[PDB]
Amino acid sequence: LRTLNVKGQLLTKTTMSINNEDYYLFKFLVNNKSIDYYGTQTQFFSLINNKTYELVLQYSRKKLLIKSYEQCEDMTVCKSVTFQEFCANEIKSLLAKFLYGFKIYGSSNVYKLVFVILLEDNNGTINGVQVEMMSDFKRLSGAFKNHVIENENDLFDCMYKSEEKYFNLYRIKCNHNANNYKSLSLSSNSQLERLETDDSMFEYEFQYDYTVNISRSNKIIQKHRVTGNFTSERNIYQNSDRFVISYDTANEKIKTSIYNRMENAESKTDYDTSITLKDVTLSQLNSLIESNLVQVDVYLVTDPNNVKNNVIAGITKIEIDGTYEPL
DNA sequence: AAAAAAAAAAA
Repeated sequence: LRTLNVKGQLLTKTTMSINNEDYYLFKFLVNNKSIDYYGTQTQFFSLINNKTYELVLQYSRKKLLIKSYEQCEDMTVCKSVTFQEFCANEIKSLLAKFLYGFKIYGSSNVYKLVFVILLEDNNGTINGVQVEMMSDFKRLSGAFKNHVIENENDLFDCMYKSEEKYFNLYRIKCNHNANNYKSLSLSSNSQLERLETDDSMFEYEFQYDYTVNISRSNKIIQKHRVTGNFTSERNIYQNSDRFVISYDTANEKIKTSIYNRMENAESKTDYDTSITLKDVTLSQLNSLIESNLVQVDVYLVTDPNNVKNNVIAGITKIEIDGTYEPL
């Protein structure tokens, strides 16, 4: 059959079993595009992650296949980013400081990661800003280079031991919505590499101090270790339906809300059951905190000026076994 | 069929 000659960097290898047949597929980075190819078990085992290859491909059974490969060999990340590079929705490689990582409250699959980057005004000044990057479990598992994320506990463990550490963000997409909200996005070929600096880059720590979160409007995200009197009531108002929450961080009493809205494709019975399970699990949280059975972190969308529209972005339970439960 | 921030409610 006809053969295709390509060259590209491997990103991940996956095994999917469907209708009692196993398929080994490799995600390769060719010309800054993620292309999925098929292969055999020898391909699955011999090929290594994050390495370029010279591949020959045969088009068999309506599927591009890998026949032979040659292990070849081959980056620079921008230390900043401009407003216009966010406006154009460009694709960049940044140097960011990881801050927090949590599972969006009430979301089954999506996670949110908080970074500190250097934005640049048209005035030509670089300010360390706080940015949010949402993703799913699959992309987040396949994005951390040199880290094997199998289940959710591994993802949270990587998140917690990557906290306040520097990351090269390869081929991330700089979103910009209709309103002036700028976020980060994780594409198929996007990768996240942890530097393990050992504070080798410390003179720049002054630059990585934030006062504005550019993915939100005059709000930031802050992480609190609940040490005291957690409390959560539920209030169904005429329109809204929110958990009114108070708790006690080592510094401040905090008041907050978790707003509940029914999804379009969500039956009222399923929504009501899910919300009552959320309420039951929140009303048991203070009992677990007091008895030293869990340690709770709350990631909070706080307004630095007026604390009257606080919202809990996420909650994470660290259990005494070491397991992480994303409340 | 965008999605995601912002939303004290209720007189």
